[PDB]
Amino acid sequence: FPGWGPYPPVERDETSAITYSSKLHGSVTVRDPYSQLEVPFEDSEETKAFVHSQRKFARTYLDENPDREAWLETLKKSWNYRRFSALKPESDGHYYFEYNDGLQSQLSLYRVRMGEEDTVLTESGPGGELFFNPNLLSLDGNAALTGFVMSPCGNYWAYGVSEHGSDWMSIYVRKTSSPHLPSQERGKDPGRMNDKIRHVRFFIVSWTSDSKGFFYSRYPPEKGNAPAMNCMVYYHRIGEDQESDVLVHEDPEHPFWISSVQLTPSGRYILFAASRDASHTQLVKIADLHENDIGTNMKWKNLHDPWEARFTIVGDEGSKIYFMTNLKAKNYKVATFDANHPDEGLTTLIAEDPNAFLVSASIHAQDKLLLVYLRNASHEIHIRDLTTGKPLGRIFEDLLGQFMVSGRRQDNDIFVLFSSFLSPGTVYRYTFGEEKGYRSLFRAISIPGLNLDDFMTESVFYPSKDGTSVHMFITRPKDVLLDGTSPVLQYGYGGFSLAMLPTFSLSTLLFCKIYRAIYAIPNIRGGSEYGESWHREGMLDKKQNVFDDFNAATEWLIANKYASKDRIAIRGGANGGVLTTACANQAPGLYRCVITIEGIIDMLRFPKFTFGASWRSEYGDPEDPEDFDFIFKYSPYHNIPPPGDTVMPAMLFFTAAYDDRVSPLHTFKHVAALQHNFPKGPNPCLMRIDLGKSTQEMLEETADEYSFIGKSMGLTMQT
Amino acid sequence: IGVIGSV
Ligand code: NA
Ligand code: NA
Ligand code: NA
Ligand code: NA
Ligand code: NA
Ligand code: NA
Repeated sequence: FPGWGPYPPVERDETSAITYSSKLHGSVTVRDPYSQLEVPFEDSEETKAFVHSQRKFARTYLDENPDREAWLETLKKSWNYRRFSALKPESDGHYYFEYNDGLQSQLSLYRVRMGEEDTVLTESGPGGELFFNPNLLSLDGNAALTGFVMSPCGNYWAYGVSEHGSDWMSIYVRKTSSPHLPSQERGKDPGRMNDKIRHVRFFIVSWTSDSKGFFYSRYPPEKGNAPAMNCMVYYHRIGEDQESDVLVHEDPEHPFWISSVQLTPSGRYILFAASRDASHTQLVKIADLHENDIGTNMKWKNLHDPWEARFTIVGDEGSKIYFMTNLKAKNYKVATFDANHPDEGLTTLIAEDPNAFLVSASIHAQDKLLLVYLRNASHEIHIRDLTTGKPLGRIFEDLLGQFMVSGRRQDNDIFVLFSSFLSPGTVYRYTFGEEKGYRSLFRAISIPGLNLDDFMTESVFYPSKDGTSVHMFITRPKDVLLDGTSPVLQYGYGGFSLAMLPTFSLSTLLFCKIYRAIYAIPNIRGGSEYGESWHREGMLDKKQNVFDDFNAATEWLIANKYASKDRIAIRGGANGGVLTTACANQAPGLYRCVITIEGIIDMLRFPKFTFGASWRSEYGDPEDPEDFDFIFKYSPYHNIPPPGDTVMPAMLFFTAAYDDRVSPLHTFKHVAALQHNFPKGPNPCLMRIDLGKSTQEMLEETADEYSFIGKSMGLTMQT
Repeated sequence: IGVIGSV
């Protein structure tokens, strides 16, 4: 019997079942003996007993490994490096930039008068002026900034704060003349105005051009996991109580629908958008704010037929609005709408690129249209003439990674933050000119604890089960031998058109260095890496393609002697938890360790909790007889293998006790079912629970994850 | 656009 056992007991309800309609079988009665664990922690002693017993059990196993502390100290020392964003020009004639001196809980906002920016981000420190220090907001540094928008006048700054990481927030307002001071004690937000906008679940704030107020989306007053219902658009006037905010839109008929508004840069036109699922399709309306008082008494005109396409404002020129849209263009395009001829529809300005996903369109230096394409699992910046749509060439085409682009239509320059698996963040300045532009290196992030020249990222292609060519990035020390001995950390997502882009994580390079490991990112189907068709081949009845791509990546690494067959660790979060639990179910013999973060695992019950019903466009509708059949085949909660052909890998599940985005019940129920199916291991299945994440929490979680992988795969730390 | 589980 394994010395760490036995598992904490978990009450079973042997009578708890639901009957689902099935095209193949007529109906299927599914038993759920852990259905009680769907009741929130707050509302159930049973759920409390489970969380507390499972938490202590995991904490005992993890803290017994001395490498847990070794990892925490290694991570803490190495993470103590200065981090910053690109400069962002604002309407108060300051550049704003995020800064962390190394080990602060949260990023701080700094600023510098435009023209004095050559004095910031030096050996001496951030320079400029401290504007907003989120660390002041709470005692533990758990209250995070969820977003901010400066008023067009530059006198006001609207910002979102989530208390206790809870994914509910309040919106606050402060004067740009009221920066945080370094002398302020923690626990309070001094210098803010009385404005308090409660009951907000996502930050979307749009100021009017008069800087008198802003549109926002909120919910009825409410830790719980019931469906997110009755999203409403409100307009808040600066200085008033929230009780005075004017209702702009509700749709009582469709409580699951999410709604918001965006204004054109000029502030003249308002775009209403509703979504009814996670798909890139909207119900869309346009109002002319010059013709309307703000409220439910506004003259909405239809932009296009509902549920065919998504529309995002990218600019305006009087009555003409620039849209980034997927209308009959799944990889997105740029089209113009004339609000003066709404029946004439959209005119194409930039045609769909059939081999490249259009991620953003923005206007710079008056009439330069800057397009960011995703092609070959990395960003490309294309410059177009705004008037004709004519190509003016590429910039930064030598850099393969991702870009954050900063700059407005009225600015002749941009700041571009470049990053990859190996580049932690270089800020370039690009200055547009009469014929050609000028590129300069502004500032680079430097990591004192690590020699980036020791590492490489390989670009390879491998065939999946069905012969589809899949691209994979492989990060490793240059001096690791491909002799089939190296451990692997293999990370995937596969869904919702979300690309796994080259992304800097110091933690992952330290895993590669300390364990002589490879870090593998297969660009599996479900993402946008090769365009929207890459998502379509990895969703609904084709979700199995995602798991097969990931499995085939592992087999390819073993076959080509990158990795020992006995040291594969896999990792995945949210939708990525469908990936890790399905792959663990379908090929347990491939994997030695499985890390699941905030996992979606019950593919039948997901629609019943918070935002889950929106994911029916991705996974299918489990209450639909045809969809039920293909979902039930892989639903990881329902497909745990019998012991015997199966040695189950060691498995660590991360979750909070309350989480709005993925209800922790997915992890609660799956951990119980795994422990019950495999009561004697031999490899432990553990739930690591936390009762805008802080640096401290991220490192303590990373130290559990890495020390658990080390223990489970028999790795020695080679410091 | 939507509320998606990521990370
Ligand atoms: Na546990
Ligand atoms: Na809104
Ligand atoms: Na396949
Ligand atoms: Na993906
Ligand atoms: Na990374
Ligand atoms: Na796991």
